[PDB]
Amino acid sequence: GDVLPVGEHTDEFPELDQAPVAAIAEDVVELQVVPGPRDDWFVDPDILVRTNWLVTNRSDRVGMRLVGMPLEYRNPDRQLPSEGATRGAIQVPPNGFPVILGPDHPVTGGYPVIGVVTEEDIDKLGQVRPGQTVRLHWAYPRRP
Amino acid sequence: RPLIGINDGAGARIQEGVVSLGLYSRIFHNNIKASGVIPQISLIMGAAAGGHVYSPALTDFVVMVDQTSQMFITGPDVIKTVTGEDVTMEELGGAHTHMAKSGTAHYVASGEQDAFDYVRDLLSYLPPNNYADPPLYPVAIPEGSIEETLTDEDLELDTLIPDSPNQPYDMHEVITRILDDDEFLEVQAGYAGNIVVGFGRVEGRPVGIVANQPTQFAGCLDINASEKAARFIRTCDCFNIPIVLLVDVPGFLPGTDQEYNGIIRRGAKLLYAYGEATVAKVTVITRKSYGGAYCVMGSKDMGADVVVAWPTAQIAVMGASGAVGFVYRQQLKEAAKNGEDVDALRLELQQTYEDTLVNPYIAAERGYVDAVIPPSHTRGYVANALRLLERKIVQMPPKKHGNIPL
Amino acid sequence: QVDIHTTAGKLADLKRRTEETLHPVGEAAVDKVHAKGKLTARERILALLDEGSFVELDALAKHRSTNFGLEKNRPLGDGVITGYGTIDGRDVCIFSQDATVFGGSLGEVYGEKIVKVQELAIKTGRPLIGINDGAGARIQEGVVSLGLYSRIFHNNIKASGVIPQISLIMGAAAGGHVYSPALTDFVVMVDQTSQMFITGPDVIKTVTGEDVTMEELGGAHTHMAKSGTAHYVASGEQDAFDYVRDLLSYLPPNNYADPP
Amino acid sequence: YAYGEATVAKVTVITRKSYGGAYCVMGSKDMGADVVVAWPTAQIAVMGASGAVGFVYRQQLKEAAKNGEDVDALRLELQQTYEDTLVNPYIAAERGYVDAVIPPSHTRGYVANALRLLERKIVQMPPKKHGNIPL
Amino acid sequence: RPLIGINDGAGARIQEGVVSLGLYSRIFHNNIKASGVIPQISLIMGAAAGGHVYSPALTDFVVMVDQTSQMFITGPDVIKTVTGEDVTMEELGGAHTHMAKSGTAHYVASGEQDAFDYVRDLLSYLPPNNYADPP
Amino acid sequence: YAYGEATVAKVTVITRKSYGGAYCVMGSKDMGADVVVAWPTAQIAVMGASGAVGFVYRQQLKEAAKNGEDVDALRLELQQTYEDTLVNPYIAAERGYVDAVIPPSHTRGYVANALRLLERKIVQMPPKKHGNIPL
Amino acid sequence: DHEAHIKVLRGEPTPEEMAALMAVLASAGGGPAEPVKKERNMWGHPVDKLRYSVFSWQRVTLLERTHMRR
Amino acid sequence: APMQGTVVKVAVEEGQEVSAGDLVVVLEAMKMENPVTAHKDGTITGLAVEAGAAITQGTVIAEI
Amino acid sequence: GDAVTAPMQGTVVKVAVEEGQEVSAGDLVVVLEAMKMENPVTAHKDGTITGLAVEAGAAITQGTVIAEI
Ligand SMILES: CCC(=O)SCCNC(=O)CCNC(=O)[C@H](O)C(C)(C)COP(=O)(O)OP(=O)(O)OC[C@H]1O[C@@H](n2cnc3c(N)ncnc32)[C@H](O)[C@@H]1OP(=O)(O)O
Ligand SMILES: CCC(=O)SCCNC(=O)CCNC(=O)[C@H](O)C(C)(C)COP(=O)(O)OP(=O)(O)OC[C@H]1O[C@@H](n2cnc3c(N)ncnc32)[C@H](O)[C@@H]1OP(=O)(O)O
Ligand SMILES: CCC(=O)SCCNC(=O)CCNC(=O)[C@H](O)C(C)(C)COP(=O)(O)OP(=O)(O)OC[C@H]1O[C@@H](n2cnc3c(N)ncnc32)[C@H](O)[C@@H]1OP(=O)(O)O
Ligand SMILES: *C(=O)CCCC[C@@H]1SC[C@@H]2NC(=O)N[C@@H]21
Repeated sequence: GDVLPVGEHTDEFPELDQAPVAAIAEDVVELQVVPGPRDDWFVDPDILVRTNWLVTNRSDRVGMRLVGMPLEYRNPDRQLPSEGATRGAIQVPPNGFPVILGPDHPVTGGYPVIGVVTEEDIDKLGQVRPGQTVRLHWAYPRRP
Repeated sequence: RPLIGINDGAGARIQEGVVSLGLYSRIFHNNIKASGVIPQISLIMGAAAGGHVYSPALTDFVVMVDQTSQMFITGPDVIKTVTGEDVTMEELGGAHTHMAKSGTAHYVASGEQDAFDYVRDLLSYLPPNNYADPPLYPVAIPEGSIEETLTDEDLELDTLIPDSPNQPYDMHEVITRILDDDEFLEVQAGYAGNIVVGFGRVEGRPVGIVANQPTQFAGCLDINASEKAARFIRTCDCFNIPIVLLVDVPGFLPGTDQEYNGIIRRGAKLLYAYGEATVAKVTVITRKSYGGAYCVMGSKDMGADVVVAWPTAQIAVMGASGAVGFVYRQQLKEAAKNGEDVDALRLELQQTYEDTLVNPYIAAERGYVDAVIPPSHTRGYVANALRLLERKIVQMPPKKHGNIPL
Repeated sequence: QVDIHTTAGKLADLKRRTEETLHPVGEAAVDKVHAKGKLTARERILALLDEGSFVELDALAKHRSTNFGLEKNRPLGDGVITGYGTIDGRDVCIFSQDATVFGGSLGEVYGEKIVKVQELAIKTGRPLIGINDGAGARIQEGVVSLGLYSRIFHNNIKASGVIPQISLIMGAAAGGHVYSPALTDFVVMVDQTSQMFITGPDVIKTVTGEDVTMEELGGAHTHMAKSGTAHYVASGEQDAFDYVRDLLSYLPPNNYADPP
Repeated sequence: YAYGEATVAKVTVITRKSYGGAYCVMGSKDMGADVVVAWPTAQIAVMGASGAVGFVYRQQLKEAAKNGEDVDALRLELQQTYEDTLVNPYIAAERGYVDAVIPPSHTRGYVANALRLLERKIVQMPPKKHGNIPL
Repeated sequence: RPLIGINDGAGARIQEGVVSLGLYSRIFHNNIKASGVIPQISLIMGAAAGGHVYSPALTDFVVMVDQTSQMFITGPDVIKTVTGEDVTMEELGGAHTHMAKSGTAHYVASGEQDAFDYVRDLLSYLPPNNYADPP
Repeated sequence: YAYGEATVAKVTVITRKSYGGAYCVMGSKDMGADVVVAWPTAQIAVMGASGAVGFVYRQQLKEAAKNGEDVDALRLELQQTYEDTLVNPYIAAERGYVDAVIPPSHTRGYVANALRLLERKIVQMPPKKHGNIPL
Repeated sequence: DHEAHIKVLRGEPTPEEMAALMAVLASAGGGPAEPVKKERNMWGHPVDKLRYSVFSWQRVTLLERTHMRR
Repeated sequence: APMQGTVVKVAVEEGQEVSAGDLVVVLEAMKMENPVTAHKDGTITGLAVEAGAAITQGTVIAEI
Repeated sequence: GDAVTAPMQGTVVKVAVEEGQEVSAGDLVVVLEAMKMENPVTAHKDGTITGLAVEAGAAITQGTVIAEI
């Protein structure tokens, strides 16, 4: 029963009947991740790209919560000074399961960002449903 | 006689000298000689490294096993040394990589037995060589007219096409209904899914199907589909297998990525393959065939032998939305100056253009479509046409070989 | 009517157009043809070919001319019926000219349709039957029709000695219509209802003063006993088709086949 | 037959009339004339205007008589209109049945140049043992 | 004998409709027949759009003029509507893009006279047909 | 495919490296190069000596590492012995995969001789409609 | 007599069971396989589609052989 | 079930008659409780799901 | 059924839970390495781990029962 107004249109007119678009993947989604900045916090960060992550039912517009091989902190008692965050940043809360921030993410985060999905791929996160598999690859060589 | 190679190997045996490279050169030169003479099939069932990869590439069909086989020229350790890219051998050369990305594999078997079963299926369609007759199965042709012999499975085609020109449908619903037993051996099923290519039979005759798939990129042609279909067509033409095209193409896939990667140079491959091919070539047009993609997908002057269209076909230079902007730019300027309801005028003009010209009947009037048929007629029409066209003589200027755009 | 913006409605419209291809100038002209006792161009094909074997090409074609008001009347098929089918189970390509549409005179699209079935026959190596009944070139279209006549004659010369070509003459062939038969291998005429002549009695009278009927000038008896151009003179259209099926029973499909 | 069969270089120069079926016989383009040139005086038509205007403008030229008009003059005006419009090389040139319309003096140059271009030809015909020319 | 096309473009004439597509199909079929038989050269000297681009692609050599010729299948505004990227005709399809990126061009001339010079140079090496010897 | 198919005269001049599969692609003798010559500086090998020695001497390079020896200096000594033994034109000349090893100045002489003699090559492929180049 | 007959190698049926066997086998038996009117028609035979070098021996041992073999 | 989620409530009895617009089940998913609403009057036949069970999209909750 | 079963033939690189631990649907049970990739196995129902029959470093066949409930 909500009523939505339709705005006044510009003078331009629709000149194309349809756009071809690549079909959205049904299960395994593969993403290109820029490494770090806090990838040195972990005992073995390449588990991030070696793991078939599974998307949990907790995923929403604030963030997508994965399960997989736990990531191990190099110093598990180390606290992080809270820092700015962005859509597609892959946080690793101290339980070791990654979270990929969505559009409604808080402006600053409390957990180390192990990587960020490239702008090429962030919008694919917008379509991944719970129960899909995710694979990650480093967008360029991670070296400390 | 067909040659089957089963390939595993860590490339050249490094302790043997350049002799091993001489033997590679001889094996490659034989694959080139045999190219288009005998069916060549490569099974890859392990890591094929270095020179082991180029013989498969020169053979006609590549079958891989989905986790136990890889192909790569340069190993992960050299890639790491030269670029820093830390990659597993499966990510580098795996069967999924060579299907979905590189386009090299033709099939990805779930196991070795499944790979052998697919290779036997392939061999069952091919003749032993480019001059022997193809292996027809015995099929008894029923008597009476095409309209007298419609099955209920044919009548399921009359309701297939969605009413909206833009709602997609699975083209396999056509392919499996016009092929015998619904039997269809798809080739490169995982690669460039906007075009479907593969073998079937029509009244026992082997045929190659090439069909636009509306469910991917709305059926547009792109670089990968153009190469997928071009080599399949040239493989059928080597071995005298008739081709049947199912056309439903809105155009080429727009984008700067396609332009910068060479859609002009590599789309011209499918023109070359179809114009060169001298087998029987039947086109069935289902919905769209626009612009240059009409030329590519089996146009009459590209030497399509029989072209039939369904009532839902749409053969036009471009979609009416784009065409009206040229064809009536005068009236649209006058209406803009007069401050008229320009959008309502554009809708009136567009619906007039669609009703008048975006249909099969203009191409039928000009003889580019030999008949417009009820969709259910398609199986009978295609079979009857292949039976007419089973022998062709076509004159071509004498040449050493063509110069297909690479 | 079913909404044309729907798939079922587009199929109903195709069925409507196909129905309109059976009588493109109205049933009254088919009734005139039957009152004259001749078959229609379609019935000639369906009587010659084996039942249900006829597959029609370019059924929905319409002429493109706008000279002298032709754009006001665009009959479907453009006055010729073209296709293929079987005689005694062997495939043949066929065309049959319809004297009800512009007198059967050859236009541009008419010629393109004949050229199409010629090229199909030459390609596939199958006999070609032509049924001829047309008042020459369609004068309103001008020289385009002469270019189509040249293209048809050139295809008859290409096919000459490659595939068996048979011509049935079943009405008045005037002007250019006479040479394609003369280039084919066998000409079968019907003894009182067909003629061939290059130019008609009125021109012959004007130039020479000879006064002559079309029947004496170019009838089937004249072209048998005098000119030597006809190979059979059938008592009627069924007898002509029976002679054509007899002829085809002796001939191979092409010069690279053995006689059956 | 002989002209359509011949595969040597075939050049056609059209001077004055080329009417009807005799245009088809005498070196028409679609009979495989390699180069067709016409002089300005060429007249390419289905038939002479006096015959065509008896067939076009039919009914119109008889309702003129039923209205009592001087159809004997009207038919001459229709003839002049038909000849001025259609009985010339340019309709065939517009259809590309004549490859060039040339000043008559150009004929020797065009013929020599055409023959020099056409001195080598490949033309391919269906395979046959021999033709069946009308005897 | 060699065939030179000086392609300029703007695609199919939209008012004429499907006949322009059938004529494109015929032109492409002849480019394929001629492929490997006679040397084919395409000079691009304007915005070759749509159907105009496949014929050059089927010819043997494509010479483009640097700042003043373009090739693309589909224009920047349809690209903008689908892909959202803004691009100019020059960036999308200029001679630099078809040399360095797409690999479709064989030469990028500094001007039309330089393009003609390069075409004459090519022809100086190529024979008239595959049955002839190189000069 | 293009090189193996080509039936014109084919000459190869090797100047430094020709390693691995690129030896095969760049005009190897068994691919049907008509004349192969190499400069004194040519280096024809299955792979570069670094990569080759690490593989061929796996036994010694593991054993020395378990002994804790100067494996790096051992690798340099083995690599030098391999480069001096096998990475030269002479093993290919011994196999006859290079027809002559020549002073570089002789290159134009050998090329011109070959091109003058091979202007007609009496060579053929198995009959085919066409090949099936990987596309 | 030198025809190859059907043998009931084991069993001893009655004439009714013989008749049933024969009527089954006789109506199962294949029809006109290898048909009597397999005409020759060399139009567009694949051997004519191949490119042959002007000196190719296959012009003798394939092309001419295939046309002339009867 | 319009999505994968956990059946936090099943709101009706086996065989129970239901009216269009009543609730059959509630699924936790998307960090949100999603109600499942009956689209027609009928009888809840063979209620195949248990409270706290996880289920996958497109599974039948009941026939209607 | 109440059995958690291995979806693939692989090696147990990490056991995440112990018997009598409470678990909720979608909690991690074990990780299997195969083909150089590591894959989670997760609880299908709320309950508590019983019948635990695998250990880190065990290579297990496809369909191996890991635990119940
Ligand atoms: C142009 C082609 C070239 O240049 S070949 C250069 C690359 N060849 C290589 O040897 C390195 C790349 N790949 C490998 O060799 C790997 O072994 C591959 C094929 C990927 C498989 O690895 P994996 O299954 O672990 O085998 P491995 O390394 O333990 O070797 C097993 C036995 O095979 C042998 N082997 C292997 N490759 C070669 C070769 N190219 N030439 C000669 N021998 C080779 C190994 O020496 C070993 O034999 P052994 O156990 O030492 O008796
Ligand atoms: C190749 C060089 C040429 O110019 S050859 C041109 C030949 N012209 C003619 O013969 C004129 C046609 N008049 C005739 O009498 C013919 O010989 C025919 C039709 C064969 C005699 O048959 P008949 O049974 O007497 O019929 P009809 O003449 O009464 O038929 C009149 C209807 O046919 C039409 N028709 C006829 N010929 C043409 C023609 N060439 N071009 C255009 N229309 C033609 C008449 O217009 C008339 O049709 P309608 O009733 O007016 O709709
Ligand atoms: C299968 C082929 C297709 O689908 S082509 C479909 C799209 N056709 C195009 O318009 C080509 C792409 N368009 C462009 O990017 C530019 O407009 C092109 C044509 C390349 C260059 O035009 P430009 O130099 O800007 O001139 P302009 O836009 O002022 O137009 C000048 C006159 O040319 C005409 N014109 C142009 N293209 C066409 C065409 N395809 N069909 C018909 N007419 C065309 C314009 O109407 C205009 O005529 P006028 O001078 O305004 O009377
Ligand atoms: C849902 O579980 C995703 C939560 C993502 C936002 C919250 S806010 C408080 C924590 N701090 C942070 O950076 N992300 C977490």
